Amino acid sequence: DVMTKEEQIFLLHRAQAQCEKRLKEVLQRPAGRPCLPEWDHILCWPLGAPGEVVAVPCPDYIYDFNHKGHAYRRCDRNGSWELVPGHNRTWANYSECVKFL
Amino acid sequence: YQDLRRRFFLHHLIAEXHTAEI
Ligand SMILES: [Zn+2]
Repeated sequence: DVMTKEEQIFLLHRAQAQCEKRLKEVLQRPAGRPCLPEWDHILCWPLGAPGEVVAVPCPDYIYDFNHKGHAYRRCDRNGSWELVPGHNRTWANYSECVKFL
Repeated sequence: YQDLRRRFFLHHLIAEXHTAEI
């Protein structure tokens, strides 16, 4: 019954392909400059309104995550995802997802 | 060990991912 690493990787690949299709779709809508769907190797972040803190349920296809939790990004007021200054990284808080690992 | 293999892969994704405590 155990989920193998190989299945977990397949599920990530499936979520990544869905994210790509999602980005292409929302790019055909009327829009200003919302923060756009992005794949980070764990999650597909959804559209974000300028300024807002974006909460996503810890993904159900990650077998070991806390599914009652959320992960967080922030969309800046220019429509760019918030960064970690001085590091080559987008700001994201996955603490709730990993609290029991 | 299949549980460990899977979890240790997740460790790398989180380390490379969770950045709010940097
Ligand atoms: Zn390793």
